[PDB]
Amino acid sequence: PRVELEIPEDVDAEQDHLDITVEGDNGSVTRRLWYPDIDVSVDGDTVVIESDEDNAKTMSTIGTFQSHIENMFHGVTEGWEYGMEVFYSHFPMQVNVEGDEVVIENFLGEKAPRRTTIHGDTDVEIDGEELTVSGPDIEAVGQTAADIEQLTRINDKDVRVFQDGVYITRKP
Amino acid sequence: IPEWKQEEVDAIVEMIESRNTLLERALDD
Amino acid sequence: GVPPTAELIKDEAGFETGSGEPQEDFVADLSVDQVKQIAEQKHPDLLSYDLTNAAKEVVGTCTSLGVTIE
RNA sequence: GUCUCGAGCCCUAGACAGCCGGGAGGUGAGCUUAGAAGCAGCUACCCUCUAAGAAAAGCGUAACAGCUUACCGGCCGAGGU
Ligand SMILES: [Mg+2]
Repeated sequence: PRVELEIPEDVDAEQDHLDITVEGDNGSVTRRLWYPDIDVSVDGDTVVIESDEDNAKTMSTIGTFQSHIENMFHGVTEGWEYGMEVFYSHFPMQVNVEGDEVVIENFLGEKAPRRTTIHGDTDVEIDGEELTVSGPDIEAVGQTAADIEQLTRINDKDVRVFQDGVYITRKP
Repeated sequence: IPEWKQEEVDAIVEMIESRNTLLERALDD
Repeated sequence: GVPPTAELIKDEAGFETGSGEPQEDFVADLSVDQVKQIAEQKHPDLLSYDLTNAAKEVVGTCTSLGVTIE
C-alpha cells in the first residue's frame, strides 16, 4: 500500500534515514518512524508512507505513521493545547512552574513538595485555578499534561472522598 | 434498488411536476 | 390554551372516569357531530390543516378509553 | 495474535463508523394515585405535521427537569457486516 500526505503551505518537512522533521511557524518536531518494510519519504510537496506488504500488522503501523505525521503538521502550525483545572477541598494547593518542572506544594497538607519535569519545548502557563499545557510535539505535551494529573495520584485512601488534584479539563 | 427509493423518486417528481440524491435524481428525469 | 382532550370528552360523554381496559370496556359514546365540535375548540392545539385531520387526532383518544362511535 | 477458504446480507439511488443538525404536536395517553407527566404498577399502544421522531430502548428526578437509543437529514466517500 501507499498513502500520500500533502504537507500544508505553512509547513516544510525534511527527512533523512528513519527520521522526519517538521518545521512550522509554531516550531519543529523530529520523529523516528521505524518499522519493517515501511518506507517514509518526502516527495516534494507530499510525505509518502508505503510498503510492499499488506498484512494486518503492517497496515496497523501505516495508519499509525499517518496520524503521527498529521499530528506533527498540526503541532507546527496550530499547536497542541491541554487544559487543566486545579481542584482542592480543605488544603489550598499551590501549583507553580519552577525552572523546567511544575511543582505542587501543600497537597493534602503535605509538607514535601510534589514535582515533575516538563517534556521538551512544552509550555505550562498558570492563571489562578486554570492551567494550559501547550507545544508542537503532541507526545511531549500529552505526557506533561498526564504527568501533572498523575502527580496528585492517591492510592492509600478513597479517591471519591479525597478528590484533590489537577485534572485534564480540555483535550485537543 | 430498494423500492422505497423508487417510490420516493416518483413522489418527488410528482410535486416538482405540480435525500439530496433523490432530489437530484427527481430533477434529471 | 383550551382545556385538554381527556376533559372535553368526559363532558359531552356524561361519564367521568375512563375504562381499565379500552376498546374492551365501551364506557361512553359520541356522535360524529360531537367529535366535530371538539375539533372546533382545539384548532390551535392541533397541527392539522383541515378539519378532517383535526378530527382524526381527537378520534384517537376515545377508542383507547371505550368511547365508541355512531 | 495472525494467515487462508466458503456462505448470507447491505452499499456511489452513498453503505459501516464518526462528527453536525433534527429529534416535533394532540398529550403531562387512560387507569392506579396526594402525585406519576416514555421510563412504580395495570391496560391500551392509537393519528397529525413530515425528510424523520416510540402511547418510548437506557440512565436520571420526590415527581418534573435533564442526557441520550431508536428513527430522518447533512458532512464524508468505499467497501461494510
Ligand atoms: Mg485505610
